[PDB]
Amino acid sequence: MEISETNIGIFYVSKLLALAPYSAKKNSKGQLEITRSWLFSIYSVCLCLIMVFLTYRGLLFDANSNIPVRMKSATSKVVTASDVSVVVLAIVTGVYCGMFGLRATQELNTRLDKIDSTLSPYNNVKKDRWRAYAMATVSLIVIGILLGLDVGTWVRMAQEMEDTELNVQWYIPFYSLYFILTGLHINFANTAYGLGRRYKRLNQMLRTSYLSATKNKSLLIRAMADNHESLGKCVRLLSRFYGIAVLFILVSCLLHLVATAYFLFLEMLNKRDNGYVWVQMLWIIFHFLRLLMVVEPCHLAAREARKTIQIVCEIERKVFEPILVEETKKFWQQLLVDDAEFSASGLCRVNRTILTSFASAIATYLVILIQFQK
Amino acid sequence: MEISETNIGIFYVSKLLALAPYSAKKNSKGQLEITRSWLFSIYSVCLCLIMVFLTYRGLLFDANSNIPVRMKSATSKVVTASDVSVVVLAIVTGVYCGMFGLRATQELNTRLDKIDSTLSPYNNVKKDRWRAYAMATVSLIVIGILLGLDVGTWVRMAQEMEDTELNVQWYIPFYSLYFILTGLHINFANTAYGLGRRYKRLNQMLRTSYLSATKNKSLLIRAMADNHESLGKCVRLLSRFYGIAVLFILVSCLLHLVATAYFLFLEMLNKRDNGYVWVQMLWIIFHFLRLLMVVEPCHLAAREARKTIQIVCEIERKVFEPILVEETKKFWQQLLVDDAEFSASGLCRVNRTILTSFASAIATYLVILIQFQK
Amino acid sequence: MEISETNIGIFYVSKLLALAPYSAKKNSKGQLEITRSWLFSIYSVCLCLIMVFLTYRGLLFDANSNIPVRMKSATSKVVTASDVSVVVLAIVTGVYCGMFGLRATQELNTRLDKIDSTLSPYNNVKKDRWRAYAMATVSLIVIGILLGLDVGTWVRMAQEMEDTELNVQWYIPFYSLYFILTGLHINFANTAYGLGRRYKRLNQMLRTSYLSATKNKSLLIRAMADNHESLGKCVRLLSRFYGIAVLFILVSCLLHLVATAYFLFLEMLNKRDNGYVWVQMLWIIFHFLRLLMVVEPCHLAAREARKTIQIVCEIERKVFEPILVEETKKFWQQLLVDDAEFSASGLCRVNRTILTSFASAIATYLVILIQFQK
Amino acid sequence: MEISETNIGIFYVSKLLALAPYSAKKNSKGQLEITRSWLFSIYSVCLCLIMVFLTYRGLLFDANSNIPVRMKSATSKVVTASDVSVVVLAIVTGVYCGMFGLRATQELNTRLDKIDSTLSPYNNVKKDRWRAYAMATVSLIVIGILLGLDVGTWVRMAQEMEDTELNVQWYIPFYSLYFILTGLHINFANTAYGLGRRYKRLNQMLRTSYLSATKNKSLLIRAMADNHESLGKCVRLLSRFYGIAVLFILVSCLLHLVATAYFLFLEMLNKRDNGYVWVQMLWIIFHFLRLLMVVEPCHLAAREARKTIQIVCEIERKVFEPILVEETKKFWQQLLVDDAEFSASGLCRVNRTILTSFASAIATYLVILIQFQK
Repeated sequence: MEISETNIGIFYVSKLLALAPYSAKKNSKGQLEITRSWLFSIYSVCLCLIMVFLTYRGLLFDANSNIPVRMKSATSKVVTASDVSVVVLAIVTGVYCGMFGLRATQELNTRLDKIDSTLSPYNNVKKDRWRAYAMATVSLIVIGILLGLDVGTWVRMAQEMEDTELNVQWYIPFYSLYFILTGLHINFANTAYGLGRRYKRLNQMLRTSYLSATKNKSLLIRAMADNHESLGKCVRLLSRFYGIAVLFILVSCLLHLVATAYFLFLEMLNKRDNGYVWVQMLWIIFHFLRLLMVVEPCHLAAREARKTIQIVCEIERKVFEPILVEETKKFWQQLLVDDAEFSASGLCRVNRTILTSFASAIATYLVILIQFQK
Repeated sequence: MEISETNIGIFYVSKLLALAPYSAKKNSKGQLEITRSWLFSIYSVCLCLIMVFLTYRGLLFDANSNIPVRMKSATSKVVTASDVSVVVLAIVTGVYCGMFGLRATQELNTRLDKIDSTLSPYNNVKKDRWRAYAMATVSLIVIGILLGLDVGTWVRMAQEMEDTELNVQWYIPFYSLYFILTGLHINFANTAYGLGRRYKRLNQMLRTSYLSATKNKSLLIRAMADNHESLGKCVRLLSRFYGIAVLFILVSCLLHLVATAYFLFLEMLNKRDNGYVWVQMLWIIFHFLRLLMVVEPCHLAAREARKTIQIVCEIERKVFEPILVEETKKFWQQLLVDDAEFSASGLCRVNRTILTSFASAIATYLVILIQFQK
Repeated sequence: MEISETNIGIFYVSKLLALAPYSAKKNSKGQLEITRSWLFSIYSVCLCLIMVFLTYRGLLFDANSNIPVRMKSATSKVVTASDVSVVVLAIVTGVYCGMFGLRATQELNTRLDKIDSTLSPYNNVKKDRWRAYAMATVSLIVIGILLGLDVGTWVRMAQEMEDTELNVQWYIPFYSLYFILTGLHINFANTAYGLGRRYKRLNQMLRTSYLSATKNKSLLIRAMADNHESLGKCVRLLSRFYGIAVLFILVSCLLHLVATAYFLFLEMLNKRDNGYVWVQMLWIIFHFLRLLMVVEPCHLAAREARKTIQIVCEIERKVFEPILVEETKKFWQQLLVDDAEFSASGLCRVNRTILTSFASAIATYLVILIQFQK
Repeated sequence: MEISETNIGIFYVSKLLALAPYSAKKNSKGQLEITRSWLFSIYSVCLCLIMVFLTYRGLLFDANSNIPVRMKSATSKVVTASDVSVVVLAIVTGVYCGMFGLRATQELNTRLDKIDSTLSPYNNVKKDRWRAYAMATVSLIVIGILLGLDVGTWVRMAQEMEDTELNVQWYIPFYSLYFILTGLHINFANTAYGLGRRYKRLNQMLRTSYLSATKNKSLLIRAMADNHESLGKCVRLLSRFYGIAVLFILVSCLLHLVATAYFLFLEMLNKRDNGYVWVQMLWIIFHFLRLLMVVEPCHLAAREARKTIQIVCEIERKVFEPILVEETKKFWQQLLVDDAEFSASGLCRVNRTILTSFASAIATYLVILIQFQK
């Protein structure tokens, strides 16, 4: 993942949420270096293990209690256990990916520094820092308000329907796991959006340099080809770093969307208190936004990477210089055999098409379920 | 979208249906220009908002009425609300796409003028105008008769089963929204069919120029390559202009097809009045024709664009001139890395394959639903 | 479709089954020519219309009879009507494709003659004639015995459970339509297998000419490239000729497989007479064999066409002659941008993958249906 | 399949499990040769036929017994018969593939020897032998303990719920068929992993030779291209050898996963003895491990084969030698048109994506089934 000064605070968040057991330090001549932090690695492992144990322990006491409010019937038990276990699995996979991703992180950061060295005019450090910090703050604030509203509505329903603080305490670890999941989403989205921005800047450089002395252009094209290859390598590195984590995040999004939609439709049919309906609608919106935060950056990066070949062809059709058109032909040959789609550890390609697939499931699972009640 | 004299009347229809908030005016030396029309933009926004509010208000009064004829039971309420809301969503998305699509429209029209300047022998202005006007008139006439028949059968059923004009008045806005949807279909089909026709004309020029003095052919091949690239850019521009609108139109087609088929099968099982059966069959035919009007032009354009590479290869195998065969090799290289499939904002590729997918859903959703009644 | 002497009898069968309204006649200097036969065209149209009317009339009298044996309950009526109508639709589509496919047939036959002129050593006229006639005879014999067994078991069940010859007479037209469908399958399989055989012969020529004086090889490679392009054009011509017919044939295969499997499982659960079980098993085998007869030739042709590029690359790596390696490079360039997959009028690609898709449906439709009985 | 000294013992296992009716013998000057073993071929055919007959006979006596413990109800009969028949089908297909795969085996082994002759520095004979023998021993030990545990829990349940040794004897042949299936998995995994290892070694050679006198490098690149083509041919040979067997193995994995998950959920709902729950969980883990053992090697080989083009491009961008860059261009041209994905006899491509598809089924089949109980 990306560790840059412009979004250094992001890294700190990832370090505080048991997802970045690393330490970043400038050396003498610039050059931030990322090394393993044994203290923070131990802290992250212990925190993840303790929190998973705590949430499962709370679930087990809720099931083995003389008055349950969320376990209750067998189907409710199964749904709640599946949801909690899916979140737990996503959290554990993210912590594991951050645990053994030191070498990939250093390689990606070195490649990103090398790439950003060339694209000096298009840096926009202030704008990128502002956007990244705004995204992180917005996501954290939204998840905080949503967790507060959920706990408030749950305590309200348990109070109207008397020994509820114990259940709330048992269920707090689930909410902290949701916080960690939000942090994981923030980290992955930041890295993928950085890759997409660098691809867009490369395309803009290629467009400006030729649509709007020959040796400067020759090594410019050479550096552009090198940067495109390095960006492809960075995409592959991010895939290796976060593939299984993103796969389990997508599984979590699908499961939560289906379960929340089914519960919302059932509650609307039963015509119960509207506050739970608003809470469920907010949860649906949050899950859809999570799915978008995962899918959109990968699709944007893949689309921006594939456009470079058209600009290269247009450049080729507007060159009367032989060594530089030879370099352009080499660039076109390199781009023809190239991929930049983020792969969830090979199981699927992460782009907007995933959304369609999810719909094709979310509808089907609903059609079997929604009308089975009646 | 396309704004040309040959189908200028089409644009007027799109302007009258709150879908084209633009003004087209010739300047001095030919050259139609498209500019933003503030009056018509405000009119379109106000009309869309007022009509959506009116149809939802009619639905809400129908639900909160002492005698409902379309809301009634909970499942009927859900089906009717989903259908109306889907049409509303498609209408709103189309109006939004036309609202903020000024720059794309001007770019597409300038590119189309540049392309059509080269293909002077193959213009067929009278034929294209006749076909476009016939398509628009046929679609409007069909939707008018269908809406009249639907309102007639609904008023007949409500009269035989007494205070019905109020419900008809409440439901008129739904029919006007259907009119706007038909206009949106007409506009998109016109643009996509124009792109397909231009691709076919380019292919015919390439076939005729070589299957049936060398510098004329050299710049002819250069202009053909430029026109093919510009047509690809126009396809991408149309995708950017109408992607989300086409996606929601496809969702509308699928939902309406499934709902109408289910209702028709249920009515046939109940063996009720046959007039409603004929009305439902007409609605099914109309929805299928809408789906075809969306899918067929995109598939035709994609197929016609992909054929150019075969003609280019055949030309390459029949050339003994070195600079022009070099140009032909450049054309082949450009065509090899090229796409022209219309994408519904990246979620799916719009071609005839979509039909198959729809069947794979329409059957499944029916199998779960049709036999669940018995 | 293919009209050659080696399988001329096949054409006669297609002429007798209202599928080939053409007349083939040698001219003076060899050169069979295919022309429109007005008498046979009128005969085919009248026979198809009369037979469709007869089968639907028999179905309608069976439904409106005081004792039905196949209509009976509403679900049985729906299943029988859907099956009969699907067969009718496939028959009508095949007759329509043969009705307006004169120009495609002549073009395909001329291209096939031109191709076969080059591949003189690999002709095997006796072997191809024997195989084609054996396939046609086997298919006709199998369908005859299956229809006889089905009518025998139906008359036996109606006799044990008395005025049955009337129902048998009403249902005979369905069996004649099955005969026409078998003829359509034979025709399509013959054409596709001929295309695949020609592709294989081209590949064998390419392998033998180089793995086992230079101008002979140069024009040999030129003729091989021309023949490959012509074979691709022939595949596209067959697609244009039989796309919608093959699509409806595949729909028929899927529907019949699902319905027969469901009926067989229901009968086995009810533990009724075993003779109907054997008849249903034979029908399942026949439907699977029909699906294979449609899918396998297209997949074989597509696989054999795609292999040529590997042989061309191997030839390129073993050539020290400059004009002929230039020709080989042109051949490789032509093969790189090329497709030969049979497309069912653009809706789907016909290959073995279709089988998988069918399973993914046949299982699902069964899971919803088989366990719904219990 | 692969017959090498490093894993010669593996072959012996495949010979003892009626899957490798061959005999491997060194000739005078090295060069192991594989010939048909008539004695072992007859033994394999007889053993497979006798074992299939024995397991079906045991099933039939269990069904026609005055006290059944696994047939019982109709749905239990159907599930057990389908599972046993699926295992039988996989076993028969594997034995048939090994029966008529002599020529493919010799061709693959000769090609593998030719390839391994070039990659002399990267041999790791001890490591490969250790890994292969460890994999075989681990798989056999796991299946042995699982079969023992299953028979123990079945005899325990039948004893607590008395004439059980007869049923255990009737069901032993099913367990021996499971042993044969495990052997088939071991053989296929060994061959595919060998292909993947050779691809990885080729990539490592290409990386080392250039990232870290010119004629040596020229014939080195030539030999690398030859080895890559031969590895592709070996992948195609393995596909031809084991396609239908792998397809039926995948069908077996899907069916067993779905059935075991459904039975486990039903048992957990019924809250019966936990020992059967642990046994079912172990069976689920084993089926998932089988599916991984089939899918992972093919995906790894396909991924390692596709990476060579990037290394070739990087080499091309770092060469100032004209004949060798010409050879590199030829290598790039060969790699551009090339595939190495294992195909299950054309029906599907075997990679990690299959897993996703399986989930998309396993969920759906469960959603229809799991909640239908309640």
